[PDB]
Amino acid sequence: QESVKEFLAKAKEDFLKKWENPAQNTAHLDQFERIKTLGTGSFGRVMLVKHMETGNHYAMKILDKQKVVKLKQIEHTLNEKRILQAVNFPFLVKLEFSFKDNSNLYMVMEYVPGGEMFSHLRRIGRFSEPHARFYAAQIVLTFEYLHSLDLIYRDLKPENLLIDQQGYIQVTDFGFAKRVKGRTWTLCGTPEYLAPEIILSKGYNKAVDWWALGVLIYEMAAGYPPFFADQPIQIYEKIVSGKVRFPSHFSSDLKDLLRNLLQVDLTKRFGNLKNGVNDIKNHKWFATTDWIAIYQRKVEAPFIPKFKGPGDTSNFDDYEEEEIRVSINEKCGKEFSEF
Amino acid sequence: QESVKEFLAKAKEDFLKKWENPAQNTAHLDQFERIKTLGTGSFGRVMLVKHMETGNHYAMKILDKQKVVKLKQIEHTLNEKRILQAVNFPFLVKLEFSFKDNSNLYMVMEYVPGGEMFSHLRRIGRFSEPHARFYAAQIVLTFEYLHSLDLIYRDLKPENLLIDQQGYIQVTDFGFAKRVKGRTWTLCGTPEYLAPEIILSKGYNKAVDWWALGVLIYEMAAGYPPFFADQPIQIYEKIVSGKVRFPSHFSSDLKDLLRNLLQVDLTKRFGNLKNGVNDIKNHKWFATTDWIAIYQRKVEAPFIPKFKGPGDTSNFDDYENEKCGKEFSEF
Amino acid sequence: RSPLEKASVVSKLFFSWTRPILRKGYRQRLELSDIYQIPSVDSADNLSEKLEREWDRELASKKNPKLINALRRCFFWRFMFYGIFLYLGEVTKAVQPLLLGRIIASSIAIYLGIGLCLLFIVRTLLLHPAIFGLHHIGMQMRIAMFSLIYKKTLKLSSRVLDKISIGQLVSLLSNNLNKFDEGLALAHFVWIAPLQVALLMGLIWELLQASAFCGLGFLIVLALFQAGLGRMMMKYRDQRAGKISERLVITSEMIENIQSVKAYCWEEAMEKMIENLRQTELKLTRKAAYVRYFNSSAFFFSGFFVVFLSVLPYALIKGIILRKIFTTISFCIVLRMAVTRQFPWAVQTWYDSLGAINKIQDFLQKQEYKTLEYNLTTTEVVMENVTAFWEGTPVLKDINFKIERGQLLAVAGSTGAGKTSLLMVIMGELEPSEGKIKHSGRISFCSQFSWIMPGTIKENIIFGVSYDEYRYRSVIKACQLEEDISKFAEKDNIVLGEGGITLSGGQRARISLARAVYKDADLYLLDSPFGYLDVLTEKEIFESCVCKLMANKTRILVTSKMEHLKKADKILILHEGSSYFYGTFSELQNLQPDFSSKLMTTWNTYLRYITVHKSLIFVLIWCLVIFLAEVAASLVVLWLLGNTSSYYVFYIYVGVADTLLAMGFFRGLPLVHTLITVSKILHHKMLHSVLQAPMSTLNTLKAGGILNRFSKDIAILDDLLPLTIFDFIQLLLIVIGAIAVVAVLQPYIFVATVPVIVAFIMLRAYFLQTSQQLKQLESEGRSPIFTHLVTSLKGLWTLRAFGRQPYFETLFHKALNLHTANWFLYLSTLRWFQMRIEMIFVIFFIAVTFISILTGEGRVGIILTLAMNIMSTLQWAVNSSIDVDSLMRSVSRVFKFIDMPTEGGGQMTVKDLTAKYTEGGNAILENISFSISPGQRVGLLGRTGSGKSTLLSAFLRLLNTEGEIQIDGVSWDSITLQQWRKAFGVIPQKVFIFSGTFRKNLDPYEQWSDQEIWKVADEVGLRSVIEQFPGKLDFVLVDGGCVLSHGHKQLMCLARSVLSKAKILLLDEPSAHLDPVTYQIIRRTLKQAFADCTVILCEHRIEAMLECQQFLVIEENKVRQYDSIQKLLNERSL
Ligand SMILES: Nc1ncnc2c1ncn2[C@@H]1O[C@H](COP(=O)(O)OP(=O)(O)NP(=O)(O)O)[C@@H](O)[C@H]1O
Ligand SMILES: [Mg+2]
Ligand SMILES: [Mg+2]
Repeated sequence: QESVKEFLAKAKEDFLKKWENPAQNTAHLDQFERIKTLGTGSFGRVMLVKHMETGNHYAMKILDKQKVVKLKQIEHTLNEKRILQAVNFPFLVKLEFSFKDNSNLYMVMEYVPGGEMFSHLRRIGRFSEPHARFYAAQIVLTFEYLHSLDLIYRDLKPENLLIDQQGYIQVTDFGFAKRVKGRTWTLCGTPEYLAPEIILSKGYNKAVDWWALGVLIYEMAAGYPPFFADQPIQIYEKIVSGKVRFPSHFSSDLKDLLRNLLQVDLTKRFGNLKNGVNDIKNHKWFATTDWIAIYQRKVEAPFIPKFKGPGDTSNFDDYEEEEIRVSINEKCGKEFSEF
Repeated sequence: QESVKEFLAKAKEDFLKKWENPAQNTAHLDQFERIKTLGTGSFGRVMLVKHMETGNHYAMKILDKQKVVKLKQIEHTLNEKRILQAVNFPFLVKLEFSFKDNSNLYMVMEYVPGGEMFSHLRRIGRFSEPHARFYAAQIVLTFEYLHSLDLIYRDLKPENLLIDQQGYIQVTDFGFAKRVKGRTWTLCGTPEYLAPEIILSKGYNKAVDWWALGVLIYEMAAGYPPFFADQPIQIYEKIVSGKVRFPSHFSSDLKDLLRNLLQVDLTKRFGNLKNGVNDIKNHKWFATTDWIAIYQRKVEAPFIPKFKGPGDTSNFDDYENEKCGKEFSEF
Repeated sequence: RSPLEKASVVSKLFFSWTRPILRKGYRQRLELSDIYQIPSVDSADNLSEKLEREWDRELASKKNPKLINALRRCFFWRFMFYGIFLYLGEVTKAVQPLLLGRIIASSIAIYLGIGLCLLFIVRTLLLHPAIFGLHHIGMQMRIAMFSLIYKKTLKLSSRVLDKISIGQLVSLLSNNLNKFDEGLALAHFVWIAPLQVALLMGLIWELLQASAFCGLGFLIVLALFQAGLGRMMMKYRDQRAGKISERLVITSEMIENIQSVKAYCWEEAMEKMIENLRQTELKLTRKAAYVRYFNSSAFFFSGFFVVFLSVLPYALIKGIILRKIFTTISFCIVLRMAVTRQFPWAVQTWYDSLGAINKIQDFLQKQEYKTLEYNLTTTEVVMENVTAFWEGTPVLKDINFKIERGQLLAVAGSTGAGKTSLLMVIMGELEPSEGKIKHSGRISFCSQFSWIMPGTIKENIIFGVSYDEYRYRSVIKACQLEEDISKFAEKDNIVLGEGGITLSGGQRARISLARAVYKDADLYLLDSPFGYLDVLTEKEIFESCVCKLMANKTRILVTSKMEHLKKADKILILHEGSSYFYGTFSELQNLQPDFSSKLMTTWNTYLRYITVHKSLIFVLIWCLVIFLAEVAASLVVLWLLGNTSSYYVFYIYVGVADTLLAMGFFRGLPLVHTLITVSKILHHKMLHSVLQAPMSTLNTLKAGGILNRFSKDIAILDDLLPLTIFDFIQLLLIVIGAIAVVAVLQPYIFVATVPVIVAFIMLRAYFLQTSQQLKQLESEGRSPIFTHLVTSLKGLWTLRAFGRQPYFETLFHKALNLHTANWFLYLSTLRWFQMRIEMIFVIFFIAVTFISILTGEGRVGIILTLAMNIMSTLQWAVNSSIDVDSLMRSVSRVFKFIDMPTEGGGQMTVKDLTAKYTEGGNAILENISFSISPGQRVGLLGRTGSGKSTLLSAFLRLLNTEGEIQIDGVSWDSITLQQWRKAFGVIPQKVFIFSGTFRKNLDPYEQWSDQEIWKVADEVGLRSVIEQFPGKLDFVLVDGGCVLSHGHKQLMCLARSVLSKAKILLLDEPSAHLDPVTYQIIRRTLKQAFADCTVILCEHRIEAMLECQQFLVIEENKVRQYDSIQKLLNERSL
């Protein structure tokens, strides 16, 4: 405690203040480039660009205005736009500004070419015994810091975390989150990280956050997630079943916390009852987990990226294109007053 | 006691006068034969010869002075020579004469027709229990007589024990033996006879001889060493553990005394606590082992060698500027 | 899915689940597939999940691996739930006699009788379900007990796997195979028995308040004496075990050399030696049986004093009503039955459980093998600074091997001289101590020793894979496996059994190569795959797949063949564990051309058991007459007394049925002595019969059955059968005497008792069939689990290579569940039998009680008290009948084994030779004829290598043979075989040597002089061969005469034959068994001394037999004759 609790209080003292002062229309789409496009995204476009004024390489998100309204995911981005605006934590990459246009919006975030570990682990299969811990510690720290902010992440997928030049992983895509206090029935995303209560369709809580990280860790250790089925219905049935077998090569000491993480009993979820993060902070499998020292990021990376320049997208598998010119009318422009 | 102690006192008294007047260069290699090489032994050469002047067959222990200097064993050789030249006990074959040539040195020993008991034990596998006790009694007698002179043999191997025409064992290979009172830090020899105290690289006293004799008895009855391993490091670790399983044929009276003989505690080792050899003498494994009557060696032997003349090598195997002369100044 | 899941509460209480199962079983023979489906909660995969989760949680929790503290969290709630009802029922049974402390006053007692009857129902209800519940808990725990260690089996470190005793794990598994499961019935008895004593002492002080500990001290002293007798019994058993093992070793030696013994005609000496050795063991066994009988009889005898001493103080002090006397008798009966039986059994159960828990907890904690962290991504693998010990001794001398991704590497040197260890270390089987190895990790290996598990060709090829048509076809066609597959009967789906005998060793190697080829991986760690095939086949396999298909990928084949070594991408030759030279093919071939060139249960059975020894009948008559007289005297005493205080105290003599009907100490010892004597007589008869059996039936049975015929059966007959039979007889006599006493009370008892006994007999008969069928099925099925375990032990390295352990886990769980189904079914059937027997007994007791109530105070009290005790005796009697039924199987086997049929000048002439191994088998001769020359040897030539051992055996008629053999005018019929065969001289390839001193080992008949023996041995070259032995001639031939060499053994056999003075001597395989000097000495001795015999030296090589004068050429179904080599070498060989 001591410095840790006071640091959480210092972060909390400023979090709501910027949550109380949203910005709007910080930039226009006239000072960027079209070098490449790292990926498409759920229902939008994204391009790798270079700052015309400064030169700093940065990303440029995009999505159709009608896409927000038609699928009923309009204000879902409205909350996330503010949520990203104030965040201050070493693990994640910040953003500079955003565009406000009559056809689509744009997000000016960092462009770390380190790419998703999903592809590196598809090329690698399974992470080594300490290799997974090296990332999972940052996952624990992120979970603590975010849960302190009175928000539900609802966002933990291998397609949600990227890598930096120094080797630090970083998350993005705040669309799925909700800064919720109390019970709620909202649910979305992919069932690969489905919780039993989420399938059960009841008032959710911050409990499922640990389950998602545990699913992520177990799948990172073996590549194959414990739940795998042809259709979400069969996958949801396996999730309701709650029976799974850990990897044969998996450590039994790691298996203890694995049983703890996926514990179906929502009341007895690991690190949910009274200790909060201390039970995870005391987990045996994280014996070599220097929380504050990894917070200084002095720990050597288990696998560093082979960077070849700021404009290099070698870790990316994209070279494609996309274009648009101009429109005259936004889809529900009255809905877009805080974006 | 009584007569036996009176004889022990006389032996100890005469040993000092013998040690203070050692002989040197008793003969030259000009009155011997070269009929056959009895063996090599250690790092030397052994050959069977016949006295040209007398006719008595006598062994000759040749060894290179360059080997003594290069193997860093020269003082041990001098101590062995003096001790063999001063020894007086019926249990061992005495040394008759010494040769000192510019190429090598020879030592005159008596002809041993009975050969080494190790080969006989390999031919028969396991000796009978009374057959084991028959040799063990004289072994204990000679060891306690060495204790009556305060010397450490530092050598115990199966092949070093010969057999006489009378059937009594014949002692030889006095190389590692030395008359040092107290504790000595030197360590060498056979790993199978390596005590934990010597293995621990500490000062070693006479107490390890009891463990050596116990290992000798146990292996003579068993045919396999109590401590055995593929590598000497594993053999040293097993000896340091000090645990071994007794054979199925092992008698309770013999195995229980072997437990005291092989006790890891050197202070609690049998033959070192308080009485010297009296506790061993009263042991039931020696219930019929006449220590005093064996001084004449009149007991019916368990087995006699098939001697067919001293010139026959049937018991033996059928095989085939001085370096630092200043060091060898008393040979 | 399971029938027991579709069960009502009342149906569950009645345990009627097996009712249709019993209906089928008593009707028709057992069918293994007909077993009901295993319970859902009984799933091994399900239970082991919770067991493992708890074990891991505990292993992480604290610095003490208290496995018991974890399993308590798994079972203690159910254990206490069962124990609550168990203790309640125990309390009810204990207190029930106190309720009898009211009826003695005699109106109102009718309600008391109805309540006492209902107490039986309540107690049975409390008792019966608890046994099944606790036993289900036991079997459930045992399943996971196997499972945890079975999972750990794929976790152990190999460095300790070579050191961990292979038999230690097997013994650990077998020890708790049945003990630990049944060891739960006594579990709560600790929590109850002290409370039982607490209640009983209060009952006694309520009745007495002044005589309480008086009998308690006697009971404690009896327990002390009983416990003390056990140490002496264990000492006697331990003393007997060693001599029994020695006798078994001698018997096994006789079994191995049975044919040579029949040839030598040493059956009488072998039997005499066996009996003489068994005499001392029989004396020890008789002493042990006497001790055991005294200990068992103490429990029955105690009952008299138990009440007598307790009553004597109070009775002398003041008068007491006989009501309290009967009540105290019952209370003391309960107190003794608990004190003498319950406490020690529970203590033993708990101690054994604790020790087993400690052993299991220690076993699982061993250091585990650490898997390599690989398969991520890599280019060409490379090694650097390889150095490590295979256990000091560096198996690698700083070796380094950069293998290109796609290359074909190879190494040569001495076989297994560390190159195999280097391959294992690269594969991750051995942790390198120096340097750093880097590899892709996905790689297969092919151990030199093939590990073929049972299964069809598709199973052996897949080992957890799908059916790939092109890949399987290529593997078959390329590994020389397509032709061998076509050679199979089904040729595609030949399901291999155990042992792998269906295929040749080269076939096993081809299977190994194909199995390696089945999966694509970064490298193929081949280890001399061509090591069992011809050179042409090896070259074909290389050119087709080994050097064509996989060589495009990275490959590392351990090959010392020069021709392939020239084509290798790189070579690595190591000597003394150190690479002398290595590197590129051309560079290594040019750098050292000189090195390159240089290196390159019937009632008849029971009657036969009775009729074995006449003394048994006399002993039985004496015991029966004694029992009848005692019962009659007791009845007379009761009648006279019922129609000064010593007369009242004498009623206690009737009060305890156990002491009243106790088998007198002057009677019981003769029964056990007769049992031991009959067992000895049976052993002698079996030995004599086995000596005479024909070889044709002998070969039909496997030789290991001959060992099993006495290894355990005779032991069971000696130890188990007498004690069980005597206990059953004594209990039955006591029960029958109690019945007669009760019938003497009133003239109505028998009319109801007889239907109860008849129904009990019918129920026992019905239950027996199903019980035996279930027991046999369960015993038969247990073997497959050990078979799978042994297969895993053999294949451990290849399994670790494959990484497909989940399928093996599936198989192990399936087998375990299959055995568990039968086990649970049998246990449930036994529980139903126990419940039904209890119900019958309760009904009979209730009827008798009602009859008595409708009906004199002492008679009523006697009847009630005898009823109050009979239940435990009846239960023990049912258990003893079941035990006798189980034990009778060994006697039946022995009787079947004994019921066997018995076997039935120098010139000679043979004709009409017919022979075969069995009756009408392969015709070894087709009317063959031959003439024996006088004093001249005949060369056994011609079809040498087609089998001459059959003709040699036919020379002694040791096979199923018939024809004509007219030697010296004597025929094969007139002379007894023991006398006819003596003229022949055997020279077997393997010498039979009796383990013992040379005097006995060379002269089993013992009909010669020692001086003549020494003179002949000098003439036979044995005096010097014996001079190196212990002593002179007393040297015992330990380990089958292990000191003697093969040539020395041949010389000994020749000397023994010369001592026998046989007129013939057929030699066989001289140069094959003899070394150079041994063959020379043998030839000199034979040509010198045995020059005067018509020998037959059989040799596969014609050159060895070329010295012979006569020549008998062999051919398929026609043994021709060739008097001279002038035609023999030109026609028979050419
Ligand atoms: N900070 C970043 N720097 C560079 N590329 C990025 C960054 N965040 C995302 N990307 C890339 O943009 C691609 C797709 O855009 P993305 O942000 O994931 O849209 P999305 O709809 O939210 N994805 P998802 O919700 O998981 O289906 C990803 O594959 C990333 O490679
Ligand atoms: Mg997306
Ligand atoms: Mg995304």
